[PDB]
This record gives sequence, structure tokens and C-alpha cells, in this order.
Amino acid sequence: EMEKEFEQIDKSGSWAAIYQDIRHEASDFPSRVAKLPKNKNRNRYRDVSPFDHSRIKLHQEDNDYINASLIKMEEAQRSYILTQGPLPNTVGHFWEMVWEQKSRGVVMLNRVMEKGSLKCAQYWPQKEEKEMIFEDTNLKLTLISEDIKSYYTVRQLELENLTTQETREILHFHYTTWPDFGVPESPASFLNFLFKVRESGSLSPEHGPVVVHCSAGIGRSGTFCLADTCLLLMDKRKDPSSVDIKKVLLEMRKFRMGLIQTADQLRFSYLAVIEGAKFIM
Ligand SMILES: CC[C@H](O)[C@@H]1N(C(=O)OC)[C@H]2CC[C@]1(O)CC2
Repeated sequence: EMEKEFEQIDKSGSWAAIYQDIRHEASDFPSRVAKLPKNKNRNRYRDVSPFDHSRIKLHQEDNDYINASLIKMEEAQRSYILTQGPLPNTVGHFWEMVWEQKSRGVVMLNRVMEKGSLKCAQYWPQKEEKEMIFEDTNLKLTLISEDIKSYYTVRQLELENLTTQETREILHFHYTTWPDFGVPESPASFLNFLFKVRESGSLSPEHGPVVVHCSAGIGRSGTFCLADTCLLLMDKRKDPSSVDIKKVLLEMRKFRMGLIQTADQLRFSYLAVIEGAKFIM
């Protein structure tokens, strides 16, 4: 059981050690499309690339590339799109992806400014009456409503395909209180946020995959989909002993590199799953 494995790693201080074995066992697949010179300004970080095999393709004939990966968890019957925080020049591609993949939710785990630098473009409207038009992808985005809570904000957005005049409602789940350094001291507010995403239906098989991002789309974003998948598997098996968080993480790392960036995020992922287990057992 992971609770006992947790105490062992914690009492032995072996987190940096466990984390390194994960790094060494992780899949390495080609990312040729990400490294083409025409895509250099579509990537926020030169060392974070989607694998070719799992990359999301845009349906535009010109350039189909976006720094996004499809993570398909077969036994949990859950899919996720993990992406980077959009750049000034990829905000239209971001919303095009949301449209094309029939996503109902966007999960954002960063602030636009962290450690005095920009981690993401402002890619949604701040006021109802000031909608955004993405001329490159022919989309319009309107803020419908905003609910600001202590640890996160939920926004109701309307996305309109200006080409066909179809509209959809997108839910934006913005976790606003992830610390500039380390990890949230308790997983309580993170679990409350995750259940709020679940309750919305954004993670349900009747919709396209949820879009999840932070700045790179590997660290905080990894913690979110690792906790969700582990808790779902514990329900499907109704046994918190058959589920190995290290095996789940390695399976997710076949789809996008680098998921879970620090030994701290790994320890936090354990704590989140152990605590969430109480509310599902
Ligand atoms: C709980 C679902 C989600 O939060 C949505 N919303 C919202 O912005 O948060 C309260 C309103 C209540 C139901 C909505 O689906 C639509 C309007």
C-alpha cells in the first residue's frame, strides 16, 4: 500500500532517488515535428516537445503543429490533452484545438505572471462586454460569467466558430493559488478543485478530452492528470493496493515527456492520491 511506501520514502528521505529511477525508466520517442525550424516560435521551451506519435494536429493545411499531447489512459477510460501555456502568437491555435477536439473544459494551473515573468498569454476575455476575435482561426470568445473563489476561479465562456456560426460553452477552471515555489502545503484545495472539475462533466466520455496546462504543460499539469487517473483506478478496482503511482506515471510518460518535474511534485502527487482515497476508499 502506497501510504506505507510513502512513510518509507519519507522516513528514508528517498524522494530524489525514486524520482531519478522514474527519469531513467521514462520513454524516449522522436519529436521531429516539434524541432522543424518553421515551428521554433510555436514552442515556449526548447527542451519541452510533444512526441510525434501522441501530438495533437490542428486541421489547418498550412501548419498543423501545436505543442500539445494526447494522454490516453486505456484502463481508466480517461483522455487528457496536455499543452503549454499559449504564446502571444499561438492563442488562436489554442482555441482552434479546443474547438476541433470537442473539449468542454480548460484547466489552467498557473498565473499569467509568476516570479516576475510572463508564464502564459492572457488568452481569455477579462470583461463580458470586451470579447476576443482570433482572426487567424476565425473564432470569437466571450466571457459569460466568472465565479471567483479563494483558491480558484471558474469561468463560463462562449466559443463561436465565425465560419459556421456554431457556438459552444467552454468551462475555464483556473487554480490561482499554486505557490511560485515548491508545492501547495496541503492537497485539500487541489482535491476540492479536481472534484469541481469532475462534477462539471468536463472529464466525461461524452465530451472531447479536457485541455490541461501550466507554463510548460508537464509539472503541475502532470500532477493533475496523475491524481485523477490514480483515484479513478482505485474506484474501478475499489482497492487502494493494486494501484502503483510509479507505474501510472511511467505509462503517462509514454505520451508526453517530463510529466512531474521535481521530487516535491512526486511527493505531493502521493499525498493527493492518499488523501483523496479517504473520499472514495
Ligand atoms: C457547476 C457548473 C458550472 O460552474 C457552471 N456555472 C459557473 O460558472 O460556475 C458556477 C453556472 C452554474 C452551472 C454551470 O454549468 C452554468 C452556470
